[PDB]
Amino acid sequence: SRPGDEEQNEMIRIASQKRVYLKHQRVDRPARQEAAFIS
Amino acid sequence: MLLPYFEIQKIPAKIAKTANEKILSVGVAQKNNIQPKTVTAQGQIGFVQHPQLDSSCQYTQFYTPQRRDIRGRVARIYIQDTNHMHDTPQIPEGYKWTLEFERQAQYKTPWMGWSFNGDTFSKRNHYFCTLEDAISYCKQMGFGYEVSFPRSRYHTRKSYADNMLWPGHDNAVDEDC
Amino acid sequence: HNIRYHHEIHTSDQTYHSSYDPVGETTTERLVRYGYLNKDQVNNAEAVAAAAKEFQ
Amino acid sequence: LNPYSYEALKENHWLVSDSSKKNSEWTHKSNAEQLIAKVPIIYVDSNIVRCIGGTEINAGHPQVYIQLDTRKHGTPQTCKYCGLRYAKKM
Amino acid sequence: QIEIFIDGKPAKVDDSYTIFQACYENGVIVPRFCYHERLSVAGNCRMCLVEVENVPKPVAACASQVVPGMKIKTKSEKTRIHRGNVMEFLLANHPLDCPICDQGGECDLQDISSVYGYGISRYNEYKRAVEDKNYGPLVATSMNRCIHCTRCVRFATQIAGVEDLGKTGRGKAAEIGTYVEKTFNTELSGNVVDVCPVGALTNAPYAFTSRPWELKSFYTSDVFDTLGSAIQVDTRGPEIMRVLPRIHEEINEEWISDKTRHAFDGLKRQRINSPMKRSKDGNYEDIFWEEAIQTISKKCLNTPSDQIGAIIGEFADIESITALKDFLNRLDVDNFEVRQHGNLKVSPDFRANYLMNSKITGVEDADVLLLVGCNPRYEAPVLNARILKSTRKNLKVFNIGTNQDLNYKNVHLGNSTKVLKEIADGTHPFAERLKKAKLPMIMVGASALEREDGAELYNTLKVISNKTGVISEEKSWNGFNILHKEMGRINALELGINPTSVNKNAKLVFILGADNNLRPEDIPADAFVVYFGTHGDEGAYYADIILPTAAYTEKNATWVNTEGRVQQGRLVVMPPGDAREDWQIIRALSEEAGVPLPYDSLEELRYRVAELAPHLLKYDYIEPTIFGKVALSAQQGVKTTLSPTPITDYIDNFYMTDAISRASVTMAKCSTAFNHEKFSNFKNLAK
Amino acid sequence: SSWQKLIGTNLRELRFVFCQNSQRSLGLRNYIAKNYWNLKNQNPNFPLIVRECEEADPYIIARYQYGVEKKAFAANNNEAEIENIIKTLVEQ
Amino acid sequence: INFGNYIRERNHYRDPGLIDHRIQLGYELLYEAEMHFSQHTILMQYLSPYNTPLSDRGYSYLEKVKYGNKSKFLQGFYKGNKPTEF
Amino acid sequence: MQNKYMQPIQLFIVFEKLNSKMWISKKLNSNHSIALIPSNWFYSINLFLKRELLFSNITLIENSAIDTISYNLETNQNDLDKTNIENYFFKNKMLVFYNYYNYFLKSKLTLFIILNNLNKSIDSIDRIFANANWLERETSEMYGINYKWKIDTRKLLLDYSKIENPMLKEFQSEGTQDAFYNIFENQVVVLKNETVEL
Ligand code: SF4
Ligand code: SF4
Ligand code: FES
Ligand SMILES: [Zn+2]
Repeated sequence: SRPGDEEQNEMIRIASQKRVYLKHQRVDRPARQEAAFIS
Repeated sequence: MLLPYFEIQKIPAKIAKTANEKILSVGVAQKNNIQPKTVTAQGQIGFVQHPQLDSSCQYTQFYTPQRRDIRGRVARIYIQDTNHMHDTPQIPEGYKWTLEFERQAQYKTPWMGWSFNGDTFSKRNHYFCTLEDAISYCKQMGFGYEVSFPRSRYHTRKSYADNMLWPGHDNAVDEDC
Repeated sequence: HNIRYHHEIHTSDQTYHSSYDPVGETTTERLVRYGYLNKDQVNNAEAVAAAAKEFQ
Repeated sequence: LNPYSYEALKENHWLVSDSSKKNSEWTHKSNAEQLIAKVPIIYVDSNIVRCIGGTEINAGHPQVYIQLDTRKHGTPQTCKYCGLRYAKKM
Repeated sequence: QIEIFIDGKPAKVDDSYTIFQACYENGVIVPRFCYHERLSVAGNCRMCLVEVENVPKPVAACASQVVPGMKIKTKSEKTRIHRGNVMEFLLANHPLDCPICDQGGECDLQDISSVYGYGISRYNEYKRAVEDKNYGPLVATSMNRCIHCTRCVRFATQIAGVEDLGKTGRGKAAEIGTYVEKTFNTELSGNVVDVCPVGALTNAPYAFTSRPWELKSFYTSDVFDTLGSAIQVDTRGPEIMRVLPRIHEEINEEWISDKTRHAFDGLKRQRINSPMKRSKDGNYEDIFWEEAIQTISKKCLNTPSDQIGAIIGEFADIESITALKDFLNRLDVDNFEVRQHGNLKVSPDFRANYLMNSKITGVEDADVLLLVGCNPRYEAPVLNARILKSTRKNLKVFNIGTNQDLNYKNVHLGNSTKVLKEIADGTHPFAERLKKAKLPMIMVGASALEREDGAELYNTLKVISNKTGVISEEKSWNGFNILHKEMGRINALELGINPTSVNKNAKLVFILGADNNLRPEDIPADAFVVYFGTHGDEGAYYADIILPTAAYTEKNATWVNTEGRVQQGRLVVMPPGDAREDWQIIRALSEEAGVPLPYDSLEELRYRVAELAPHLLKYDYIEPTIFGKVALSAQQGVKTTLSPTPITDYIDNFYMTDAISRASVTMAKCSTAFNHEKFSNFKNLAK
Repeated sequence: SSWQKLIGTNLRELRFVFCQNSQRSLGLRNYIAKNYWNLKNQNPNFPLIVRECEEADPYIIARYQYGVEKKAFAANNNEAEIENIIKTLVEQ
Repeated sequence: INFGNYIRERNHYRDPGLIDHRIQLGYELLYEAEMHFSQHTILMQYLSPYNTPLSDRGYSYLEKVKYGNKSKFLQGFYKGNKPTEF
Repeated sequence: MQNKYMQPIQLFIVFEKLNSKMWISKKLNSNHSIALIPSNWFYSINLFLKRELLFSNITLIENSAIDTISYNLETNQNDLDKTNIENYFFKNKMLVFYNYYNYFLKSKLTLFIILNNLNKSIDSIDRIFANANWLERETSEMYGINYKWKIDTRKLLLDYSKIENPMLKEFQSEGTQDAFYNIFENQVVVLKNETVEL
């Protein structure tokens, strides 16, 4: 074996995975931002 | 891919070196304080970051004897979705991040009224799958960046039954006139 | 007047992929690397058998 | 009539008109407007007319169909490829 | 939460979803023509038909709810056959108009046919022909292309609030549109074009000029109204070609007003392209930058401090105002107004003093809205549409001031200021109406605050809010809102400039692009005027020196929304001719005047801004404030005497409210076509 | 007390920048929340600008004639020391 | 000295492989220069001064006299960054 | 399919420390096999290929590189699985591919190498295959690839007295300089270019 094998295996493992996209993601309307008041 | 390294996500603080920035040291400190520490695709507050012309900007090929204007520019990083004219394009948009450079000179040469660019750079846009990729490219090539984050349409409840609703009892009196 | 089959239904776009483990990798290395065993429980029959059944 | 008046604009697809039609040899670099204005209106018996701009397919423009049953009887209509104008006969 | 199957892959959705919603969320694209994400569900077209097992007939994805355990096969041959049949029927009567159709290159019919249709036709008969209608100078009609998708009817009814569109007739001969010859006059009218998938309705100013593939797009924000509408600018070379809306869901939703969409063509004419100087007889001569800056520097060095004044324009950005404020402070000047009347009587001490504390979305959160001298139909049409949507969901609207033809129902409490005095002093039923409301909301137009008793009106409003419960810590609610009319005023307030500090007699006036509310009596006859500007409609006629500047689309600047949101306006094209940036001009002048400013680029200027106010460095964001009750506390012994004068609005002509819109051709056409028809002295009692 | 009754003819503006919730800006926040109207009533025309940001450091910026500014760091300063800092700032 | 200024402008490099690549390119360009492969008016771009006129011709000091004590920003403001006819 | 095919599996039999990832596609010829190879074994693998029986009768057909830093699927984004070779084009700075033909086995072999270092360094094989000299020179000058242990590193197709990598995605097709004749010098010079745009 050679010193650089581990990095090659890691980059092999990273490449194949599920790839979702930012769009097609559900975003709901946020609730009303209640106002805070100092004393 | 759109949704997926710490150093790329880290935003360095500004160090004042120019006399003008030494005068406005309080403002530099305040900007360092208020700006986000790290940048991720889940952020909501956009921000502008200056170019980092340190040893990290050594990988640019755009510093030539005839060109001293490309390095140090500030790009814009944002997602450009399909416009409001059509819903189902054959090539869809919004699946990638766009890095864009503002125009530097545009005119019309008079012999035939022909459109001319005074800057051959910034003619086309650059496309990346992830925001981290665009920021890493900017850090490699000595570019600043204006990062803005996408806005998406909310989810809503849809049904055909909503078209046919009972108006209610005829005795419902509206006291609000 | 027949238009339903103007476009091809079957096309030559098939792709086939093969993935193999390293040839020189032993059984114990494969069991350890795949998260079915740890380096401490090596050289123990019960651990090896449990890892083999879990892998299978 | 003033070409910038409300009526003139309304009856000209909200464009500033040119009765002389001689502005187009400079703005559009040709005298095609005059030549097409020299062609009179064609009166058709039916309610719909088909224009192809020629005697045969591929010699002219794609087949288009123009309605002659208008809200105001006998209002001429213009082909959008060729400038020919048609109206229902009486 | 139920499990369904889409092309064999299991997925989890909610039981309230439609098949189309589940497919889209799971990344599956279904063709459609009539479904829209904001309108009601219609099922007239059938392009979204999909195939489901144990269901013999194809099911419309958009108009059908999901069933637990069902399987949707969008890649089967049956779905392909369904889509091909529907596309064939859709294209049977479509005209051969793509070369002359403005929808070419972005038509959903074209793309859907190319991707999902059979690809060839067999219909060999006469198609139907439809005569075109006239809707006005903004919308062009080619009704042979309509597919009867009802999108325009649903948009007009449910979004615009107007009831002029419909479907008359039966069968194949039915027609979409108005029955009689009537224009489609309304704000947000052009939006209907974006809704129509075919070239049936097109942008009339944007007629035949461009094609989709030869345009470059930029994202920016609008300044024509104090709502910072998110917009997309499409250009070809050095010419800006069109403006489209974007998606924000906190501003303008999906829609823009007609002024935002079309008044951009006022940047192509009446432009100031070089520095100029005016002689005594009134002759204007083009000069160099050096000569103009040297003349103004000599004037600055010779003029006493108490004789120097400024006017802040409508389109003034944060950087420009920061530069001018720093320079005049260096010159020992603290007055930024010379106009006698029309000044806003609001203190810039706190951000909650002059802002929309409930944000744009607050109209959805409140149950009682009270407008005071506000006309949302003209000042913020998209906010008006939002309020209409909320009133369809139990929102009550009351109005003090001029009665307006809002497309919903509002109760007229009165016309003059005596109603406000009655409410503040009690013994008025609206006080109890506010008290019983869960989240009362008051929106005072900025215009009513330039009255000579604007401070008294402000104090009365604060008293009303504190007494009724518009501001309350128990509900964590701040319902006090101000709807501004100028972006420059908002930016000046954010930086901290007092609008009531007026120089009574100024001998040297810097007019930073102000043309509205400018009269010859405001400026002394023996003064020296330097006007910074892009257009030559007003102000440029008062000026001894004219310095050409950059428009909002010609510079990288920061704009504050009327609700407090900080936004980036981005450079789209450089300013024409010899124009320069505002802050660059002011910095050059400061250097030539012996008091240079400590910044040479935009970064250092933003460092100075961060010294002034850090929150202006957070973009697309609103900084919360915790001083609402302190700022809006009803102080003791403050004057609350109101003149017995009716409260009015400030807009007469919607299409022309500033220099850029006044220098527009399509705005003039819209005025000519719509002002006589839209003018009425009586309320439309139908709505 | 007499220092706040009249603002000196050299002072032109008192700007306060701090944080909404950080413990660093606790003293300045409370001081502004208690003594703003006391200063505003005695000087109805003098500007008193208050701006806050999420992580801003507490500053009391005093502006004088001819654009001279003097910014003082006011972190971890209680009521008395904030009082003294402002008094010294309005004294020069 | 001019080529040393070039190298000094390339001082911030810290990747040895990139530096080896640059050294290869430098040797190649030097060999091209010494064998008449390149043109003198083309290869002089690496030997030209950065802020000094060339010695074979006269120079203009007009912008030095007019913009004497003015900063760089003012000099770049008086001289535009785009044509003014359009 | 309808022909005799066998994988080149002996290559990974001899090199026991390497993972094996191979593809066959109907978009290629029926005798074309694509494999993924790590960068730190490329020289040894080529040494084995050049001399081993049933591989020795081989020739190098093509060499080039792919700039995958800007690779994005434009259509059918939901039709990608973990076995697609294009799945290895993401997050990877550079890709290099070599194509050989074997006469004994009558086969096409493509080898892919992922370069993830910023300096883009990889060993050269022009000392094994005489083809690789000009091919690797052109690839190095076009894409900025740093080849180590190369016979000749000089530029092949680019102009004199210029340093640039025009085939990177960041590069605009019009370049940064233009060539003009200069009357004041009686010879050709290079200047910053202003170009027409359609
Ligand atoms: S609406 Fe226009 S571009 Fe679209 S298919 Fe129909 S005619 Fe062609
Ligand atoms: S004119 Fe267009 S948008 Fe309107 S219903 Fe017809 S096809 Fe739909
Ligand atoms: S999109 Fe579903 S029926 Fe029209
Ligand atoms: Zn015709």
